[PDB]
Amino acid sequence: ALLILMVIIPTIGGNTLVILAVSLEKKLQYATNYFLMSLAVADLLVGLFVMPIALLTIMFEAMWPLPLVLCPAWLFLDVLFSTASIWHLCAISVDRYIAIKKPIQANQAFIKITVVWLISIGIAIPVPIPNNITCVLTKERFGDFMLFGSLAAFFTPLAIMIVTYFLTIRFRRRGAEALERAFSLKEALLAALDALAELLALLRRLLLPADELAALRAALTRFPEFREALLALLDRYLATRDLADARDLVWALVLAIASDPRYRPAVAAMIAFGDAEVLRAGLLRGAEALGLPGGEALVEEIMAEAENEQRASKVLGIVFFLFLLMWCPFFITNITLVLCDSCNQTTLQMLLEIFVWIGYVSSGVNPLVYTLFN
Ligand SMILES: CN1Cc2cc(Cl)ccc2-n2c(nnc2[C@H]2CC[C@@H](Oc3ccccn3)CC2)C1
Repeated sequence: ALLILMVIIPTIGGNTLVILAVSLEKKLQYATNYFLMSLAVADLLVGLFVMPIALLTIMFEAMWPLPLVLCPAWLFLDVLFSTASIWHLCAISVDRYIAIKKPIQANQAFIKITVVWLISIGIAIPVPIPNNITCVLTKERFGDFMLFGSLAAFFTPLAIMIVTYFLTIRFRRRGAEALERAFSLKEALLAALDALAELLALLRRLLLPADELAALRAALTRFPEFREALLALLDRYLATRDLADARDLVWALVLAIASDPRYRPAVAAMIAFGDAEVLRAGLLRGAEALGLPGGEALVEEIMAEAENEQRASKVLGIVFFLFLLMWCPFFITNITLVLCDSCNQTTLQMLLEIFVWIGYVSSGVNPLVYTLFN
């Protein structure tokens, strides 16, 4: 009977590998990777404080053979660790959404980790509040908890998590499409790129502006990296009366925007979704139009950065999908036995025993996803 005894080691090993890699290599200390280390330590703590004695309870026939002092402490630890594990993914999703949506100050982590850990602690507080002790957390004494704690641990995070998770993808998709149409060789490119990015409307104004030319020149001077190449391209486009001149002007402007460290993460995220070939062709056309002899080494850097954003999204989606596939049955049945009229208690309690053990296996699979997708 070594089936579950051995599984403990992969969980702890994968969690401690994530603990060490983020704090040692220094090549992977991105903003989200700090949340990954908190999730890793949370899943490492369940390896030594949840799995061993819970599986030892099997030999005791659901009885507590240890000192009775720590039993409420153990239940508190279990609830705290599950809540932290879910809320860390929730925090990752909401952080990604808020960073992509409003990168003005994000571009220019311990506090967020403390916030989520304190929230989980304040979620798990009520648990401390002849015959022998039997820690099974009976539905009678812990009645309101089985509903409220389950709602606050699974349903409350899963609502926002799903939305925030997609909210980020939405922005990428918005750009992807807008950018593909901008590289499709009509003045519909700007009308969509304006909403995709959020100066952009000034380009559609050009396709004209008698007094907005000063503002346009000021905006062009607002990008020092492109310097006066953008201004020269704008003057040429004004002289050449749009046609292909406006096309290479907007291509150069998009390349310069992707060059700015303010919009670079968002634009790389949008590029992550899409054919990734038409976008490269358009960016290369912009680089050629912009002069900029080092342009190729920059557009290739942009495309390399875009792949990174994409890679992350994939590794994240999988983890989330697993979380949803594995934890959901347990929390679904944990509400069924609270509200019933003829449901046999044994028939629902048998499935809860396997379902609670199923949810904890997700601790040892998140590092596996990273290792496989690295
Ligand atoms: C005998 N034991 C089975 C059990 C085994 C293992 Cl290995 C872990 C936990 C339990 N076990 C028991 N009773 N409870 C639990 C926990 C703790 C409460 C949790 O409920 C939650 C969890 C998070 C948020 C809200 N409620 C269900 C899992 C009875």
